[PDB]
This record gives sequence, C-alpha cells and structure tokens, in this order.
Amino acid sequence: SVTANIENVKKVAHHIQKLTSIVPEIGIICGSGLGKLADGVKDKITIPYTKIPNFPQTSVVGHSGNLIFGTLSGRKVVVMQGRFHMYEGYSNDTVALPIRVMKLLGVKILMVSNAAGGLNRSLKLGDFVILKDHIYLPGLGLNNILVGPNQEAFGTRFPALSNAYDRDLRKLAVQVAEENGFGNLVHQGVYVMNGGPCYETPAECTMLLNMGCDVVGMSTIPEVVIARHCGIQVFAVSLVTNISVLDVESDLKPNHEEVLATGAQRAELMQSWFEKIIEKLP
Amino acid sequence: SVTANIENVKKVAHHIQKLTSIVPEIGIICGSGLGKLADGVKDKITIPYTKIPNFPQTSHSGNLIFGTLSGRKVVVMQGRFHMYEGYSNDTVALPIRVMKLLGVKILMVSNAAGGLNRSLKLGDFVILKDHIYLPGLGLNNILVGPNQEAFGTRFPALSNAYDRDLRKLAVQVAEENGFGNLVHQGVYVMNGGPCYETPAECTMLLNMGCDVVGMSTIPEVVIARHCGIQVFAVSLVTNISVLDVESDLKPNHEEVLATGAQRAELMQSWFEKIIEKLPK
Amino acid sequence: SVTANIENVKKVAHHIQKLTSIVPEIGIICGSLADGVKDKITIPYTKIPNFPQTGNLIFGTLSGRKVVVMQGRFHMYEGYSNDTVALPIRVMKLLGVKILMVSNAAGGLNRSLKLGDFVILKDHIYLPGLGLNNILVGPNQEAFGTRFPALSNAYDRDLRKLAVQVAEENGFGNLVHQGVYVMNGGPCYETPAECTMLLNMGCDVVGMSTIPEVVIARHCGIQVFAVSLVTNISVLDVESDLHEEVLATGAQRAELMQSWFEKIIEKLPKD
Ligand code: HPA
Ligand code: HPA
Ligand code: HPA
Repeated sequence: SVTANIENVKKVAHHIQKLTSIVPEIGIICGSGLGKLADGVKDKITIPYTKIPNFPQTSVVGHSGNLIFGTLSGRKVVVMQGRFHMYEGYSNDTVALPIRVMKLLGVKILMVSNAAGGLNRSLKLGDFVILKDHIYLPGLGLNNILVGPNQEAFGTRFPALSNAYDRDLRKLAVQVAEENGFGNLVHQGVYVMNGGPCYETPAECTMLLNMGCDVVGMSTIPEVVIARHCGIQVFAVSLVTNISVLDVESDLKPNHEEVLATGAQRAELMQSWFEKIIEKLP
Repeated sequence: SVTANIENVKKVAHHIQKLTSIVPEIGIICGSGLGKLADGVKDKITIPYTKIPNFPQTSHSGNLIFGTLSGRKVVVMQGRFHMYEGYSNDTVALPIRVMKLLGVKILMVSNAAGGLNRSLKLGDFVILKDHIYLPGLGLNNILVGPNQEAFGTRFPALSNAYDRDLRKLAVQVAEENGFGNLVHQGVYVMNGGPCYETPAECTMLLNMGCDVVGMSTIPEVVIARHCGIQVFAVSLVTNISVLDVESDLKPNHEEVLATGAQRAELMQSWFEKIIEKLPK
Repeated sequence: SVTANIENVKKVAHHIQKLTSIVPEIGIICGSLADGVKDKITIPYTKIPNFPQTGNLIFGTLSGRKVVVMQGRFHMYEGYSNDTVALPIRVMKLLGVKILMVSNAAGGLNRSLKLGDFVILKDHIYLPGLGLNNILVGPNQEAFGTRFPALSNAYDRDLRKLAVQVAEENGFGNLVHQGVYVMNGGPCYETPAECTMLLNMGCDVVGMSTIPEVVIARHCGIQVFAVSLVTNISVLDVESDLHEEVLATGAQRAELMQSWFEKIIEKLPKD
C-alpha cells in the first residue's frame, strides 16, 4: 500500500498532530489482555484509523482500529487499538508505518502485549512471559518486515537486535509485578513468531520448544523490529493464553476462544501492571 | 489467480456439478504412487481442469476425476499445484475448497518424500501423523490473507490434522493385507523447494523431529483442515535423505519417480482398501 | 524484473560479449580482488540492458585465468526478486563461467570460530528456501537446469580441498575452517535466541546472502567455492552488551582473502 517512508510517515504524523495535542512518550500496542488498559486511558482522544489519511486500515468485524491518545499513570501515551498482523496479509509497510508514525510523534518506549502459546513446560495458563528475546521465523526466511529498500530516515540497513527487549524495562516490569504481589505470574522468555494463522502442530511446537522457544505467537516481532530499527525501546509481554500441545495424541486443541477468554480474564491485572510500569518509567 | 472465496468456489463447484451427478464424499489427491488409481474408479467422468472456468490449470491438463471407488463416491485430483511452481495460495486452496463444496468429507493424499528418519527404507509408506510447515511458520502459510469465513476459522488448530481414526484404519488395512511392515507413521516437513534438501538441511530437519521431507501436501492439508475436511496423508519414501555432506549418494528426481511408480499398485490397493473400510 | 529465462539471459550475455572479448572461466563475487585483475575491462551494470542494477562486471585475467568479477551484489533483503538475483549467475554461465567463487561476511555461530576466521562453506541451510522463498520457486528455466536440483557436493569438495591446501601452503591454514552457512533472509542481525537456535541447527556461520546465488549456480552446473569471513562472533546470550555492520574485520582480512582467492585460482584445474 503506502510506503513507510519518511514522507508518508510525516504526512500521517502531521495529520494526527492536527487531531490531538497529546505528544505521546509511550506507544502501547494493545494485544491480549490490554483491552481494558486501552479503555482506561485518561483524557483520551480516540482517532479511528479510518480518519487518518494513509494510515493503514484494519477492523474488528468491521469496526475500525483506533489510535487512542491521552495519559496513563500521568504519562502521555498513544495506544494502538487494532494491529496489523502479517497473517492477515498486511504488507511490511502497512505494519511498519504506525510504528514509524509513533516515532515521529515522539514515542520513546513501545509497550506491547500479545497472546502466545506456552511452549516452555513450566509455563501456566495466564502466565505473563515478558519477551527477553525472540526468534523471528518469518524474518529468518525472507519475510523480515525490513526486507526491501531501507528507509534510512528511520534506521540502519542492518539493525542489530541485541537488547531488543530493553533489559531495564524488563527489570522494571518484573519489579512492578513483584512489588504488587504477582511476580509469580511473571516470567521472561523467548517468543517465537509463527507467521500463522494456523496454530502450531504438536510437531512444530515440539520443534520450537527444542529451538529454545518459550512462547509462540503470530504477532509482535515485526512491530518490535520496526520499533528497534527506529530506536524505540521495547517492552513486550506474552500472555500465555494456552499451553502448547506437543503431543499429537492429545485431543486438546488450541482455539481462539480460550485465547480470548484468557486475555479477557487477565485484562484487569495486565492493565494494572502496565499502568504501574508506566508510572515508574524513567 | 482467482480468490478462493465462497463466491468463486461456489461458482466453480456449481460449474462442476453441471458436469457430473457424482457427489464425492472422498477427495483423493494423487501424489507419488497414485498413478493407477484413476483406473480403478468406476462410473467415472474425467473433467479436465481446462473445462472448469476459474479452476486452476496445471499439467496434458490436470483432471478432476469423479466416480466410485470401493463403493464410495470420490473425486480424484490428477494434477496438483505445488508451491515451488509459483502457484498462489488461492490457486492451491481453491480445488480443496471446491472439494468441500462438492461434498468431500475426507481428503486422501499421497506424496513423495525423502526419508529423514534413519529407520525408513526406500519404498516405505510414512503415514503423516503430523507435520512441520516450514513455509507456514515463516509467513508463507497458505491461509495468510483475509480469512474466508464461509470455509473456516481465522486461526485453525491443527491438533488431529491427520485424522487419527483414518491413520489407525490405514495401518490396520496395511497389516491385514500383509504390507504392515512397509508402513510407518511420522512427521512430514515441508521444504518449499524446489531444491532437494542439502545434507545439512536434512540433518537439521531430522533433528527437528522430522521423519520425511517433501515439497507438497501441507498447504492442501491446511486448507482441508481449515474447512473441516478430514485428512489422511501418506508419504512414499522415494529416496533416503542424504545427511552426510561427504556422501556421493544424492536424490534424483527420475529415481524418485521410479520408486513412486514401483509402489503405485500397492499404494492404489491400499487406498482402495482403506476406502472400502471407511465407516458409511 | 526481467525473467531469468534463457532468452533474456542470452540477450544480456550476448550484449556483454560485444563489450568484452574475455570469455570468463571463473566468476567471482566478492562480499567482504577485482581491483587487481590484469588487463581488466570494467563494465558498469548501467551499461548492460536488462541486467539488474543496484555496480560493475570486471573482466580480465587473475592468476593466469580469465575471470569475471561481480562488483555489487543483489541481496534478497534489498527486495530484489528471484529473477534479478539469478540472472547475473545465469549470465555468468552463458559467458563461460565454470567455477563461481564467492566470499561473504558472516557471524560466527560455531563457538570454536574466531574473528577473522575463514569458514569455507561445505554446506548450507537455506532457511528462506525451506520456507518457500527459494530462489528457484516459479516456473523452472529448463535451459539452465532441472526442476528439482540436488544440492549434493554443492560446495565442490575438490575446490574446498584445494582452497584448504592453498591456505595451508601459504601459512594461514590456521584461519581456515569449513562449515555450514545458514542464510537469514535479513536484514536484521540474528537475535541471541536465533543464533542459539541456528547454532543448534548445526550452523557454523550465518549470513544474509550467497545461498541464492549458489543455488542458481548449482542449478546451471557451475561449480561453487564459497567462503565466509567471520566478521563477528554471534552473540548467543541476550544478556551481552556486544552485531554491527561497522566491520572492518573485512578490511583486516581483505588482502589475505584476496591473496587466497588469487592463489586458489592459480591452482585451479584448467581445461
Ligand atoms: O498457541 C499459540 N500459537 C500461536 N499464536 C497464539 N496466540 C495465543 N496462543 C497461540
Ligand atoms: O528428498 C526429498 N526432499 C523434498 N521433496 C522430495 N520429494 C521426493 N523426495 C524428496
Ligand atoms: O552476524 C551476521 N549475521 C548475518 N549476516 C552477517 N554478515 C556479517 N555478520 C553477520
């Protein structure tokens, strides 16, 4: 669609800046469990994607995604309500543009949640697995979101992903969980992206687990790559919405409903957690 | 290619339904070892893909063969669409979704695969009990794109993708028919291809828990499972994968075809005998 | 861009053949040599109709042999198509290339590797290829090769043996390893988790290039010699403060790598 180059991203950023006076410091990509956080944003300005020229379009059953501006724990945020998952067939530019817009809008930290299957056998339903690293299967293939001409305006041709999941933010998130009595739910792990949209087969899960993957999802990494590429610090957490089935004999099967259910059930806690992290961001 | 949506798929199915009075309950995708299967089909009509508007075209044209096999109404796909050929997701998906509309409840598919598992012998049958969809994991899943809701859910689970009941039946059929010793169950990994796997790739795949490696089938399986078609899939081990970079052994497509053809009669009989035994 | 079929490749080859009399026997792709080939004819890509543009084809003699040096690669992470990446290699085939020598930069996965080490590729793991981004995906160009190429001895064992002997006799055999190159489509460097996974996949070095060219080369019957310069040691622990294209390691080893290539070419069998 529209190339996530500086010209287009500026155009979109400027259109947004006309619509809100909130200069976001924190971008929040609303994933599993963050539905309430998005909702609890203070003094919020809600801008439907449909109202932002050249902003990529996505919907939940026809309802446009929204950019939500306002504050959260006294910090200025922009919340993306409505993501651009690659299994939907969105282009690299589509996925990248909103993140690069965040960059120009002033976002310094991106916080993202997602739903993931627990590969690591110690994980429990409802666990939070803070991403400390990832395995970008599509990226290792030739489906890295950065494939194509590099937009030098945003980042370097060969971005390193050394400390992609900012260790300081991870430490803070863990501390906030600990201080608030749910440190036991919080783990740190390697998230592997399956392009999807099929859930992983038991053989695939077994393989991924053996690759050193703790959780598996179909999202997030592309956004993270774009965020890191343009120098936005990233905090990302997977909500373990289901325990990956490694056994082909099992009759138990992953399903989006239980994924949604776990997200819905953990939303209040995840909101509290994110709000309390935001409150303590440097 | 034309989108494998319900409107287009309906149109194709409807055109086909005007060409045959046979409501197939079993879809068969002929892969390695399934050459002489079309012959065994009775009350059969052969519909060249060329005769079906908006049906994908592949090679002589591919044929949609309807008729009765072992007392059961079948549609047999003669000519498949392999992703390494550059076919689109929609192209590969449409025939399976057409099968769905035509009434197919079970998809039976054979393919040729390299034997990674070191206990496999040339000419063995490896019933797929699971798969590793390397292209799918890497963002080339056949279902990438808007989900066609008339067919299935956005995020299909693949848990019993290779129907355990069909697998059990296939194994029982092989055993009672004296070739149980040829039959394994294993994990099929898809290499997009069209290169055979390097020794290093094979070693990696074997260590990933893969028993056989092929360049086909998974995309159809995914589409079949997405739209609720039960799947039975078997790989004929047409060659033993070479894991050793120092080895002079190597896959050869002619030998692969030869091995497949050699097993064709047995594979046919097996499929026929499985179909005969399917619950009615 | 233009389909890397026999017609288009012929057009380009024929064109190049008007611009030079040099029939190359060896094709060379330097990643991390061309600056020093005798009686060199420097052909800018821009001067070659239908030829991909990013860039020079440098024809001439190297260590007594006619070579074509490809200066300027087409990397998949750049968004170049399969046909674009393949065409230069198929052009080489048409030009007379029988041996392709390629060097590249790679991260050292194998823990025994040191910065500046040479890892001769003896095999590869084509992650994009396994995942449906194989350069050969699409109609097979039958004039060049078969539909399903085997990749047996893809990294010609005799050439590897020779390269090792040359390194040995020239007193830098200590630097030379052989191993498996895995391609990450890129352009991101691999995360520690990814490196760990790749290492455990049996990968010794990781880069973002080369395999597609090698695949095309093998597809059309060109012998391949490929070496990775270990330009950095892959970080496997996400807890480290250590990947950067600022490297540099290539500059350090440039003259050595170049001398090695020259000396290999010197010893190559000649029909
Ligand atoms: O098990 C899963 N696999 C992939 N994505 C997911 N999103 C939540 N659960 C899963
Ligand atoms: O060894 C193989 N690898 C990939 N596909 C195949 N089809 C038959 N044998 C093979
Ligand atoms: O560590 C690496 N990864 C990918 N490509 C490379 N080229 C130089 N080093 C690397």
